Amino acid sequence: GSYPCPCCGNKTIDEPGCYEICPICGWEDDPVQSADPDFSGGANSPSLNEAKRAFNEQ
Amino acid sequence: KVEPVGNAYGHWTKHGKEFPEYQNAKQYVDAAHNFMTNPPPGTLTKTRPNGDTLYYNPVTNVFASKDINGVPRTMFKPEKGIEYWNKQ
Ligand SMILES: [Fe+2]
Repeated sequence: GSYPCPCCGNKTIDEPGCYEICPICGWEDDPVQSADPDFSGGANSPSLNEAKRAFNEQ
Repeated sequence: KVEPVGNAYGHWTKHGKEFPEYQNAKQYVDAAHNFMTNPPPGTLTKTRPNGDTLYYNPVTNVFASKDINGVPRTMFKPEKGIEYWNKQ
């Protein structure tokens, strides 16, 4: 529980890049999608940048 | 390390629609374990720096990963298919 979620930035991740699902924003911590934030269609349907944009409105 | 029952239920909520042959999170986790223990022909594998193993079968489009002790991390069907695999 002490790494930032790559989407919402809150400290919810235990092992980074190991597909944990953030309980705040729902982002699955996929390392392909954090290494390429415009890549949609990995563990998450949206890209990381799409998910951050949506979450920051929420 | 994330609590395993919550990890399994969270992944089933997120990815269950991709596996309509399964009805509950236990069947989903069983299937992920079975996939990585008895990988069907054509299942490709990679190792990550922390000892996790990754699995991907292009025929079924099923990706899964487990830690060095066999505890599953995730199982899903990437929309990008093999392109997702070739990115790692
Ligand atoms: Fe998050």
